[PDB]
Amino acid sequence: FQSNATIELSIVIPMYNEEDNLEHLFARLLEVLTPLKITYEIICVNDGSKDKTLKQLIDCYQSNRQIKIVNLSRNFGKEIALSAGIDYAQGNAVIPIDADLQDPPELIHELVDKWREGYDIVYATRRSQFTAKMFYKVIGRMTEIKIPPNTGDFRLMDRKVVNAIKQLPERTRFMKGLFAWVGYRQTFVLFDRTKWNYWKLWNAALDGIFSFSLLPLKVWTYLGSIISLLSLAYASFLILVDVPGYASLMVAILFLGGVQLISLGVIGEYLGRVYEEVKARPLYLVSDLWGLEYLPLEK
Amino acid sequence: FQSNATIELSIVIPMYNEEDNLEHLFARLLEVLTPLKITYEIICVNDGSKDKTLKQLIDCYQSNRQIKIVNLSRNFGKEIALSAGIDYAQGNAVIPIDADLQDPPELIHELVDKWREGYDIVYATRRTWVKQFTAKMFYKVIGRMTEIKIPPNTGDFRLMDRKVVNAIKQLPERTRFMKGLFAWVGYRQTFVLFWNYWKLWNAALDGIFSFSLLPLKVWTYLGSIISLLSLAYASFLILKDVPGYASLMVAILFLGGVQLISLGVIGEYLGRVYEEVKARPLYLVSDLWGLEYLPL
Amino acid sequence: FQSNATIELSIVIPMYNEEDNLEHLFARLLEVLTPLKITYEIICVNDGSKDKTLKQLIDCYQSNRQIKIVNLSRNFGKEIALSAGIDYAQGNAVIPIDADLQDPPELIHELVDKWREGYDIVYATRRSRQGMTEIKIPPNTGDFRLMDRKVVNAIKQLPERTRFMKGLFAWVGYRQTFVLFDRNYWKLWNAALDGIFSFSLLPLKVWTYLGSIISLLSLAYASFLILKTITLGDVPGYASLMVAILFLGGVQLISLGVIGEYLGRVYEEVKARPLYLVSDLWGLEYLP
Amino acid sequence: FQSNATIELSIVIPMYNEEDNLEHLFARLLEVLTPLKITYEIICVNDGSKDKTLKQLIDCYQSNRQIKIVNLSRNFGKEIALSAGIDYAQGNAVIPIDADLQDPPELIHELVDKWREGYDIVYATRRSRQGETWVKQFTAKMFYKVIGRMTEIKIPPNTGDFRLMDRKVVNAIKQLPERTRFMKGLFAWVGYRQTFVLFDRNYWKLWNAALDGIFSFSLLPLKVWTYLGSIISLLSLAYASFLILKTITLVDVPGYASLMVAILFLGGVQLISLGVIGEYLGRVYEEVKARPLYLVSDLWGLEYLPL
Ligand SMILES: O=c1ccn([C@@H]2O[C@H](COP(=O)(O)OP(=O)(O)O)[C@@H](O)[C@H]2O)c(=O)[nH]1
Ligand SMILES: O=c1ccn([C@@H]2O[C@H](COP(=O)(O)OP(=O)(O)O)[C@@H](O)[C@H]2O)c(=O)[nH]1
Ligand SMILES: O=c1ccn([C@@H]2O[C@H](COP(=O)(O)OP(=O)(O)O)[C@@H](O)[C@H]2O)c(=O)[nH]1
Ligand SMILES: O=c1ccn([C@@H]2O[C@H](COP(=O)(O)OP(=O)(O)O)[C@@H](O)[C@H]2O)c(=O)[nH]1
Ligand SMILES: [Mg+2]
Ligand SMILES: [Mg+2]
Ligand SMILES: [Mg+2]
Ligand SMILES: [Mg+2]
Repeated sequence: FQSNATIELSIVIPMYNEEDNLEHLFARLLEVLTPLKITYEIICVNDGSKDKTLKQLIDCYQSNRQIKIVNLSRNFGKEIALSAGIDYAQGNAVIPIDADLQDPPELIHELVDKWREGYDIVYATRRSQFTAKMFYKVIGRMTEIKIPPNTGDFRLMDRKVVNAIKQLPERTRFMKGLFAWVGYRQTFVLFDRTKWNYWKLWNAALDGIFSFSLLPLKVWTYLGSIISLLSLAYASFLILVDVPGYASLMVAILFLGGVQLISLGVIGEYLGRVYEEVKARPLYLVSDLWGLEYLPLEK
Repeated sequence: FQSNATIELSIVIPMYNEEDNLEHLFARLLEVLTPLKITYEIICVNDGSKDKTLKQLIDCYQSNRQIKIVNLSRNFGKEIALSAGIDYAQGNAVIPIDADLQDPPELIHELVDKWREGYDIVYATRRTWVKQFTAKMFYKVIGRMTEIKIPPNTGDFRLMDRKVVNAIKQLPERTRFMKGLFAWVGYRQTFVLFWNYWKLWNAALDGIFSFSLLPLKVWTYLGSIISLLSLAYASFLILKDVPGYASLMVAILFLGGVQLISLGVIGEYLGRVYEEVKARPLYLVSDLWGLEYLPL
Repeated sequence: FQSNATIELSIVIPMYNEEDNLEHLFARLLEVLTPLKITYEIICVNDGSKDKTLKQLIDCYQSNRQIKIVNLSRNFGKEIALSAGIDYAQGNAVIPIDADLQDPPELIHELVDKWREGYDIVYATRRSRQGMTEIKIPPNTGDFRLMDRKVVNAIKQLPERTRFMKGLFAWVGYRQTFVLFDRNYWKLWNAALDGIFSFSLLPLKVWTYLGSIISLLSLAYASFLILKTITLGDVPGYASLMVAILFLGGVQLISLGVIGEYLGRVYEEVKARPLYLVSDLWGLEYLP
Repeated sequence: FQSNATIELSIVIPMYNEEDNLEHLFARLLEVLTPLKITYEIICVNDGSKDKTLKQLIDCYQSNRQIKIVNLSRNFGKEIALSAGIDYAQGNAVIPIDADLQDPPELIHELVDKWREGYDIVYATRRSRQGETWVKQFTAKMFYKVIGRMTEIKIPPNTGDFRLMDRKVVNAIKQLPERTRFMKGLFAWVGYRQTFVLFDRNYWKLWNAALDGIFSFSLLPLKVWTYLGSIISLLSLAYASFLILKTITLVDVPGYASLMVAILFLGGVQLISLGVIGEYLGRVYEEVKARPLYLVSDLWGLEYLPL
């Protein structure tokens, strides 16, 4: 039989203290990936595990040519450990999976089908009010991806999308709004069996309007400027009408003293985002690699 | 029968939902470019259209070696879609053209002729007291050619030399080249003959903030000297006229007001710093037809 | 017998006016490094010395193949000259020491042993007395340490490598350990505050939320609680005016403190001027 | 004879409306450079001239293999036009001179001599003993604490714009945007081997550049004022927390004498905080801006950058 040096699919699994599930995960994944008759690879990212998960990963690495390990220097975030695996993931399609396996792995057979039709990004949302009517008109046409009962963390992305978001710091939080900005051909498939809180979803909306727009800063600059010209001109005219004494002296100082703190709020928020954009510090660090080559030190 | 590999002219056309005008656009442009006896290319930028404009593009691409398609991932806007096409245009001269042919394509013959005389940028300009005031404020900085400003003139129909495209290639302001960047790059400029001042002076403020630090510096010193006049007014005059409310409110209103536009000029420049340091690209290319991906 | 191309250990010594200690430093260093039977190199960084330190360095350079000199243009400081020496230092392990030998060179034999076991970073912290790791208050871990090649490469482009003991050692992770050896509380939390602002961004966000929610309590109380109760035509006026201008006028200064603090760090991150400048090199090549 | 391929000296001249002085400039410079018996080059930067200076430069370029022209797209500052010429200048030493010839060119023989002695930067400051006053002694005593023994290169009646710089110095500051104001403080930060040569042939801007220096090479104005503004904030918050927690009473203490002063003091310290914050924010924009420092329209006898 012949050989093929091109990888078509890459599954990335971040692991933190997953000593138990390695045998069942690899057996289930093999029973799902083998019938496809397509070359693949398994990127296992050890995220500073303490329960000897790495020792078991290396054992599966020795007896499986598809197992590749990315050992981080310490425990990072789950999203950061996922970004590290995607960086070391070669292949035309990338799909992340969880270790606890809340979603059936057999569903990848349906995701790759939509990818073969031409779709660059294919989500896997489960099937299960005024907010949904809102985001459909502004945020994204496919609001069912980020509905309360399911997050679009189970998805397939083409190589063009992974390459497009390689340098973006928002690739860590790709489901926070970056998916609606990158565009491309998107679709989803349906299936059945913390998060899910509406406070945590409007938190993603607030985190989205500040990250992909300058409106909160610009509309407050113009608003603060027009109330400033009203303040200075009315003070010059008041110093040459009605002088309500305390009914204005307290109102004015406590109004201006309060509006400056929220102005300093949006300034401090955007200043923190500008800092996070200019840091030379990477998202993660790789301690060891098994079955992979290091990324170029240019970065 | 000499095969020339160098592209002499580049026509860049951003298109969003121009399914109807494709037949007349490519045909009427051909009768203008053929008598020039000059190698050229047409860079057609698909800006996320839904009305199957891309399918009609690919059909024209299949039977025309000068048609090259740049398929964007989504709708990004006219200025960004134009910037994407200029990036993939490797010709000695670049000319952006609208698909609805608001300007006659025959002016290309006039644009290239003035370009061969040595001019690096050649424009194509059409022909109350606000018209006398606005035109007078701009000749002090714009220079010899200001007619590209005065309404309804827009310089979006122009010819730019390769040196000019390369000079503004990495600048984020290349999307709004007609917002002030044309007057900063300088070069040898000229034009050929053939609104809303609320938006015209909007670009004046957007230019003073983009190419200068004067509003921030001037207000920094202006707010600093009134801070010294402040602290000194309560430094020596506390060891001991007191209009009471006539100044307690005014000072509260005055000192609180000069800070609000101090945070305004700071908040404006801070947003510009974000737009300069953000890692998010200007656009994303979904597919390419007849072109290679960048960087080459 | 046979030549060896790869250097295994690198000793980095920042030097400022060390004309006298050179004879004893190089002799005692050779006494410690020779029994290791391991190829090494000594990177000597001249940090703008005013005495005859450089002349003695060149003399030792001429008769010793392991002495290499990095001459800085001017005096940049102990930390910057240390970063400059690590940049021009190749080898699997890097160990910085001082010219005045409060750091006994014999501990290198123990530092390399812990590194042989798999530890990527091995500290040489002094014993405390008085009254993992976390020895950063009593005498505390200093610039006496061993770092694997993977660790020095990971923080090569980071500006925080100058102050690696200010918090970067806790962020990089890796396998870490320390070794104890013998022979102010204000700087403790001065460096602790210097760490919570560089690797966290929480002091800015927490004060952003706090300053904004007290702005809502402020604005809501004066906009239409006072206007709604005096539209019919109060709390002690002077006491309320005084407590309002000083509470609001002072909390804004803390917001300006954290904003100015982070703005200065953004300037230090985007400035194009380098950290140091090399005037001459002896036994080394220029970078990049 | 034989041919040498390395350039030993580079003379950079920014030119703006120098049509008349070109004939006297190139001839007098050639009479100074020939006896040195070392290879050299003359980089002429056309800085958006409005007359026929460029046409005359091209004529000198056609008959002189040492004349090279850098034509900028438009008129920039003299600092920018000089930085553009240094970028296209290849050579072991670089010397910038003015076109109107305000300083004698014969000093090059002394600059190269000091350069061959080992000095990386050699200045040529004028010798003026006039204007000795107490203010000059104050400025000299305050600037000597940071600049060093070489600080004499900036008395009020002279600057250090006539200098020789080694290739290592021009390379060290090639990517720095502050190279246009190299004589505004950057010369003292590079710290290379420096000396000057003497020859005899406003205080507003001096301390203005010093104020620009403490902001350009330091963070003290921002750090000191944030610390100061914070400790007076602690005094303001605490003292007001006890003025509201003093329930042992119920109209005013000092009424207008203190309260009007209070809004004034807290309102003024914030304006200085906004002053230093806005000042450093503008410098951050100048460091992160993608807009280049200059643009080159044409080149004669040179290659475009990068190589
Ligand atoms: O610090 C962490 C935490 C999480 N994980 C990985 O992320 C998944 C988190 O699973 P969990 O059920 O807690 O999150 P959820 O299923 O709700 O998305 C696990 O498979 C871990 O392998 C990780 O690598 N590092
Ligand atoms: O979102 C858009 C809108 C405009 N266009 C193109 O930009 C040009 C603008 O022409 P239009 O007549 O629509 O605008 P106007 O003439 O008013 O300037 C047209 O060729 C469009 O194809 C585009 O690429 N994306
Ligand atoms: O400005 C300086 C001061 C320190 N050093 C070097 O750093 C080490 C620290 O020595 P020092 O005794 O001054 O530091 P301390 O003992 O107080 O920790 C010495 O080898 C010096 O040569 C230096 O290169 N430049
Ligand atoms: O806008 C300018 C002004 C100055 N110069 C050049 O800089 C030098 C300084 O000229 P000027 O005599 O006007 O300045 P000053 O002699 O007073 O220092 C001259 O050789 C000019 O060619 C320039 O290139 N562009
Ligand atoms: Mg789980
Ligand atoms: Mg139109
Ligand atoms: Mg010491
Ligand atoms: Mg002059």
